[PDB]
Amino acid sequence: IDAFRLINANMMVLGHEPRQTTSNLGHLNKPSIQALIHGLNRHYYSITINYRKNELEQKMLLNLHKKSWMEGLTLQDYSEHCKHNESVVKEMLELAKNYNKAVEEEDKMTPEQLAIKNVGKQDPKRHLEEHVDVLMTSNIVQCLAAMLDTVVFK
Amino acid sequence: DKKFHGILDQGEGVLIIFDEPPVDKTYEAALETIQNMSKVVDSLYNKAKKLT
Amino acid sequence: EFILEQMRLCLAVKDYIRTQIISKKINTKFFQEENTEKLKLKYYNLMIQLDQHEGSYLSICKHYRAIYDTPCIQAESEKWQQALKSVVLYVILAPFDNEQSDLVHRISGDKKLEEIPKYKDLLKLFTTMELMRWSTLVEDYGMELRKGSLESPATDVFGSTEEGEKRWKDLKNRVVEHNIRIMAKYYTRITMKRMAQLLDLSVDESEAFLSNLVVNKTIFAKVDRLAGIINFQRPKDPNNLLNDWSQKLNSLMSLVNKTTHLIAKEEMIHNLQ
Amino acid sequence: AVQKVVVHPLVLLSVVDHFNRIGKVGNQKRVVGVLLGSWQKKVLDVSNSFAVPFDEDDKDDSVWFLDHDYLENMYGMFKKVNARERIVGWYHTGPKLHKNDIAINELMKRYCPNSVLVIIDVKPKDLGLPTEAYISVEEVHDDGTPTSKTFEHVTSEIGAEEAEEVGVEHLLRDIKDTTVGTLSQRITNQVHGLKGLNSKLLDIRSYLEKVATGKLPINHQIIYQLQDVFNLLPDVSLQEFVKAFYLKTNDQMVVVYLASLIRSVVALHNLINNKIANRDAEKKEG
Amino acid sequence: TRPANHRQLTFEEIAKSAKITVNEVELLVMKALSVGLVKGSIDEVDKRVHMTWVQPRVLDLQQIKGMKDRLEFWCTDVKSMEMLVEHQAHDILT
Repeated sequence: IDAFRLINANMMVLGHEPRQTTSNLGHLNKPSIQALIHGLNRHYYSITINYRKNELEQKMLLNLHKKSWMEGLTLQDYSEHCKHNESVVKEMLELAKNYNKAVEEEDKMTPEQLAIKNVGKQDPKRHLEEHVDVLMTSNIVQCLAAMLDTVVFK
Repeated sequence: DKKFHGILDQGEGVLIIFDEPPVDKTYEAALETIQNMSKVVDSLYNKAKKLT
Repeated sequence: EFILEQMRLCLAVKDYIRTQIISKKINTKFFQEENTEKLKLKYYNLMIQLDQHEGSYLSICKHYRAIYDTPCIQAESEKWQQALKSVVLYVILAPFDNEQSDLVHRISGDKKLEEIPKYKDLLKLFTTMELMRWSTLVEDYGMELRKGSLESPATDVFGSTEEGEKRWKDLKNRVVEHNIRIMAKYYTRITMKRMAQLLDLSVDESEAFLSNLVVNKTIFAKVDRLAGIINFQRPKDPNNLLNDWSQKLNSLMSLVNKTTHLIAKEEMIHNLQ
Repeated sequence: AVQKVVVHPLVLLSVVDHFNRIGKVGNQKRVVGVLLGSWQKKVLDVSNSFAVPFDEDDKDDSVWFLDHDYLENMYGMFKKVNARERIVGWYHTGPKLHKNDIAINELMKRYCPNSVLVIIDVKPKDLGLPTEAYISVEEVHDDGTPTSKTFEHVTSEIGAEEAEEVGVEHLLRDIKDTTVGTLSQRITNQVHGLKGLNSKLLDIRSYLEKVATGKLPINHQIIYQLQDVFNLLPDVSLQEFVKAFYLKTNDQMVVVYLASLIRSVVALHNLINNKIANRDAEKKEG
Repeated sequence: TRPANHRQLTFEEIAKSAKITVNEVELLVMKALSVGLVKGSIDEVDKRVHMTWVQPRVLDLQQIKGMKDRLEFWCTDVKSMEMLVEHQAHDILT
């Protein structure tokens, strides 16, 4: 929101440096090179800003943006939770075979070479610990949410 | 020959007929991962045990 | 008009295999009826003989409504009374279908079809609950298909005795079958004597009736022949117990969601100001 | 006919700033304004609004005023600056459903066919969403009369927009409970949603305030639904509800055991990757 | 009248309280399901029916005391189970 305002080209012809800095508040942000290509400091000047906040709006946006209504008190497709759980584990097996593949070129050429070299084909490591987290948070939430309703509902 | 399955009674010839595949896809697919990872830990000797 | 002739010559030979071809030339050749009140109807009178015979009790649907369509027939009411006869004797004869189950609403809602007092009740039979077997049915409607001015396609039922046999049978599915439908709907488990008493025939013939529908798998049932304990719609369901339980959870939370905003306005129409 | 509504933070603040600029009246003023927006695919949208001048006296509380010149000129300007934007309904500041809002909607139904209202909050506190929208419905019944134009709350939510998320999320910079692991579910619905069921539990308890002391309508249409609630109490822990539960928990904890099994091996392999970084650095550097 | 403990009645009881014979009560209850005032299932061999959903009726100021009491401990069920969540799940998110 870099707001500006004109500086006098008359005073530019005078060669007189304007705006008489009396406070360490102006030269804090650094200007963009594209504005330096444009007028910037030959025709106008920069202005620092801030934002006026209160308490009253901050809460009524914070509590009013993304509030799930009763969603976690559901069961999430009770046939297909475990079926999707299969649908990750099945290729997680062969990705674990890649984890039985990628360990076996250690004690080899200088693992920065193992950093430049793994740029064409996927690693089992990061891809593995992805799916472990996905199955974990996929299962535990449905597990507990399945069990609150047995107490709360009779 | 397992093309049909059930039972055959000998006293009076009764064929209780029943069928369901309970769970097949799950425990074996989670199982062969374990025997992959055991081989991985066997490979971890050859970068860990001999090394340091 | 020339090309619609020779299909009667093929039907003089009883050539279905050519009759459907040369009629398939002209099934796309519609929209000439607008100056021929009868010649379009002559195309249809050869379409029964292709369709009445073998099994095509659903191909005579658009036939019979199509010969109800023609606006000349409406002013020859008694020859149009047998068009009311034609518009009922094939919607029922037709085997069970979604096309039947809305076709009954196509023919239903008619101001002038219920002028026959019998056949509004005849369509009332198949929509509603259990049908009076057959013998108590033919006591009420086996004679009205002989008496009256509407008697002539009911003589197409009766008179030709083999078409007769097909329609005594062309009802034999329907009712003998209708009961089986709501038995599968409402009966969890029944013996192999109560059902056969509700069919008024043998337990052996009852097993022949329950065989060809489950090898058709249009009714799923697991019968018994030692204690006769037969049942309907019995899987094991490791899933739908807790699944439909969760459905009751969702409907429950929606239900308590319903009353909550309903109460507040009711307080506001008494205790606002 | 209307499925649900979509409310923006721009209109949401755009009631509040007007409430501040009338905030010097002090005594009593509802902030009635014209709600603008569209609806597509039977999904109601609200994007812009303004506020009509409005005064109302307590004695003979049926005397309301909308400056339709202020309606037509400013809506003509808003159509001119945006022909895509149009009317969608109205709103009022809505503490507790004021009485003239039975015929405000009838006063300006000639603009929008589903002239919707929106009740907002100016003192923001709840354990839910302080955003409301009814709909005008009239249904003669067998326990009243003809004119039965009551209001029915269509469900509501705060919709987002790619334009406004950038500036809004800039306008927070304060606190943001991201890093969704399990904690976001555990707190936004396993902590919060149970207390959501607390208030809906408590509301019929507030209605139950009529046993011998409350208002005059006794039952009629309140008890079929509650009768369906206590009819709709779920199955007890005896029949087969136990067996499939131990079945599927007995399947879920398998997969949990697999993931927890592999995770330690991952961290072990990383510890090997760290001791190679230790032992071939202490001698090399010195 | 029958509680959610069972709400499962028999054709002997129907033949007792309606004094109508054994070979008519099935047509009666199938007619009731066809109308749809009641929703349930029919077993023939054990002569019982699992009636589930009933047509809702009206009631006086006395049954709201019973619905009040069934509301009452249902409140503290939600309180009691939720207190485990607030107490145990406290250290996850302050």
